Amino acid sequence: PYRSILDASLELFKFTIGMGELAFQEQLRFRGVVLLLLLAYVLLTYVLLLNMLIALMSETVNHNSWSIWKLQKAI
Amino acid sequence: FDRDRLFSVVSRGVPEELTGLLEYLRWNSKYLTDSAYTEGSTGKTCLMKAVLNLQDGVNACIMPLLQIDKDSGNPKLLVNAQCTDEFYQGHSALHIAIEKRSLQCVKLLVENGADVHLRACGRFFQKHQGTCFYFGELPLSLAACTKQWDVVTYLLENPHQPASLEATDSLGNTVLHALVMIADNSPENSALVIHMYDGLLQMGARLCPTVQLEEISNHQGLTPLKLAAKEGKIEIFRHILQREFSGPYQPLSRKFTEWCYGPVRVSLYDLSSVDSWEKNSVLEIIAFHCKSPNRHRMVVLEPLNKLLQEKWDRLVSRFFFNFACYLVYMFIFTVVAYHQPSLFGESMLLLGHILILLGGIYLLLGQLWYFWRRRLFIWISFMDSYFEILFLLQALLTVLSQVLRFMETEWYLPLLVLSLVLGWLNLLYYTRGFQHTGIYSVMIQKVILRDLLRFLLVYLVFLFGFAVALVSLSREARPYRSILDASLELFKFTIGMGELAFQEQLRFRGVVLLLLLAYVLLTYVLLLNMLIALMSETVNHNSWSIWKLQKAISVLEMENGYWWCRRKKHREGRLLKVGTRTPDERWCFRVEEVNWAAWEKTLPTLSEDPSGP
Amino acid sequence: SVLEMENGYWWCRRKKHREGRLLKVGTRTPDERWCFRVEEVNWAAWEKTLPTLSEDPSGP
Amino acid sequence: LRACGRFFQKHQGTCFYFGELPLSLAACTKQWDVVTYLLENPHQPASLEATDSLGNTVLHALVMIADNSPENSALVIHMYDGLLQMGARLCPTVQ
Ligand SMILES: CCCCCCCCCC(=O)OC[C@H](COP(=O)([O-])OCCN)OC(=O)CCCCCCCCC
Repeated sequence: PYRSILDASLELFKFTIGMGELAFQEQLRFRGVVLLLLLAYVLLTYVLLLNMLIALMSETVNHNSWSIWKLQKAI
Repeated sequence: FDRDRLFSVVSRGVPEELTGLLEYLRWNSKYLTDSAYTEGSTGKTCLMKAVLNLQDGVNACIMPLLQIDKDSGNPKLLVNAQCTDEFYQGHSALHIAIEKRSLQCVKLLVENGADVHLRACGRFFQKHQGTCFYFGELPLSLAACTKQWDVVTYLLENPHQPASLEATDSLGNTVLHALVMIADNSPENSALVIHMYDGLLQMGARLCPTVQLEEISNHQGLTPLKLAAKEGKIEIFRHILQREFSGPYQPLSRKFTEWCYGPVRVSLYDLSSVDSWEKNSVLEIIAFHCKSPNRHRMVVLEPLNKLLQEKWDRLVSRFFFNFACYLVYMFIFTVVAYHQPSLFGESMLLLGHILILLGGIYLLLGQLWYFWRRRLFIWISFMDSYFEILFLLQALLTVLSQVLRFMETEWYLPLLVLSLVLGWLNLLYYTRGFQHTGIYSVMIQKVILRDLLRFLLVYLVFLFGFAVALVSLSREARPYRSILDASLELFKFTIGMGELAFQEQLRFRGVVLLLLLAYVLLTYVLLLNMLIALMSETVNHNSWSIWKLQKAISVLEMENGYWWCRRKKHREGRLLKVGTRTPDERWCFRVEEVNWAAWEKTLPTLSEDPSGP
Repeated sequence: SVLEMENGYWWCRRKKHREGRLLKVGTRTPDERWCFRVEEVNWAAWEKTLPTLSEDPSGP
Repeated sequence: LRACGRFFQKHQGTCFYFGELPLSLAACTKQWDVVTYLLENPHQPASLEATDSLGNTVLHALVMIADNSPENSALVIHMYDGLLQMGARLCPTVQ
């Protein structure tokens, strides 16, 4: 399962790309705690992605960019 | 000559039919204040009934009735009578005269020795839920809460019964406390309260100059500025903190102006019972003792914004020092948890465990001291005192796991892992030390949280129902064997690993496929509804002031130091003389402004020459 | 939702209660009407021009 | 008379830079009578061009303190025009 920090970080990062493995591993002495901890990570990760989406929508809807492009043209 | 005859004559205002009252009252050896003449069980007398209805603001039956009462030889004066019942107690005839907007009637009753200081401490006059109108239960305060200037002017300058502008009620409130206590954020009420607060202050300047009306406290120990801060009344809060008067009414001002040079002006705001040197300052009351949604609104107003900015600029070095200490403690706690044995290196691991125990005990003691000092702050505001709760929780877990390490049991490692996880989630507190991450941290618990809880409730209901459905339907043979396994398989659709296959092993397989498709559709409905509702809540947007409130709470805790050492507390501002009231020296805060439109040199200045900070 | 609940269940019909109080509003000989008590606070209406049914405040 | 003190130099903190000249001080105060009297008095006439320690003239000083606010911008624009039209008929040799 998880043997190193790099491997566990790679397995945990795959939840954002849609390949997060979530299984009830019947090989560890503490398995329900690992399952609950994975669920908590999934919840907090969805909090982070949702917060980023909401904050960036809020920044955009309260909108300039045409003149910034013209400044890039002048440079 | 029964009571109903009196209460019918005085309801008409005719004075001629009062004949026969003096003779019968002298013959029967009775009194006009007796319970026989009282209107029912409520306690109402004849004069209050005569006052209650008026013909063009005047009654021709009041003065003859008072003459009859004077001629009757009453041991107790009828104009000072009170109702004395459960709901409507202490309500005198002068209050009703003030109510009906008849200055002439108020004059008519006060000419004959009406007691001005009569407290009306009934249930209707006390502030409570239901039906009430609290106004300070005094005729002076009643006129102050009615928006009447003639009546209060006559009451404060009459030769018969002068009204003391300071007068405590049963709750301890004065006229200023009562005028602060009933206030809205609405433009109609706020202008009323502000203008007549100013009027009463300027009246008390020349009526009772020996006493300080602002520096008085009620039974709760709050000045009207502190009462406005605690009750959340912000419209009078700004005006009290920012009031400037030019002329003879100079000492009752708080926004003095030191000097002007063209467009730049240096002005001194007042910090009297405002800065954190006082035990019950306005900043502490706003941050900790106020239960109102307008808390963050009361922080970003001058001079509190610049004062708290100065305090943060002075304490940011200790803020980042605490951040560095917590980061080092979590690095040591992570290294030890990474190198746990199977359940020189051993001595180093024992030293690491000792350091973990010491840090956990330190954090637990600090959090317990904070909870002892701020026990009401949790009930007042959960969304401002939750990290501390988390800073408590893992801390005791940090202790508890070590206890389970001492007993050499199985569950010491899961508790250590949860301590590590909760400690790394507790690192987001110090993100309030920067402005961008500080604004970011507001959204993570305020708006998204309620939507996430309701979404989790609906999703858990749907997930449990569908899990039981696929468990019960898949038992018959021609996958899902338990509720936990089926819930785990069904939850994977939200993370992109939902297995959707036509299982050719069950007797009912098309029903299972259709049921899975229905679950997918309803799950997408739930996620889409959450997204739409949270976008709708966000687009109709505050958060900058909420971050500033978190800054003010952060600095006020840091000025108290740690639990083991109490730091010295420094006064903000300078002690400068603002006038000859014999000198009037005040502690003040220097605020610099630039105004390119104010080009009139009319107002005087304290200092004739510019000077630096 | 509430209007369906005032009809009770299909097996038992619940008693239905009148809302408000029966009070006299004028001599039209009396004009007694069933009415609902509504409390309001207005800090701008300071003119005592309109007459009132009751001269003294009372509770609900 | 140049007033080259720390208060009159442009820096962070407390200051009011205006070109450290009485002509430029009247130009940064929104006063037309005082500048009109200073530029056309027979005793001590005021040269509209006059370098300060930073090299700024009255026009440079009037540009240097300016906001994007409507109150300051109208002031600066109108009296920039006024000083230019005054220098047209007062010192027409120089630009
Ligand atoms: C041997 C006895 C020594 C006692 C004194 C130790 C020095 C004081 C440590 C300290 O500054 O604690 C503050 C820090 C942050 O807590 P908080 O007030 O921000 O709480 C905010 C909650 N909202 O809290 C921590 O970081 C706890 C860490 C404990 C170990 C410190 C190691 C220092 C390494 C240099």
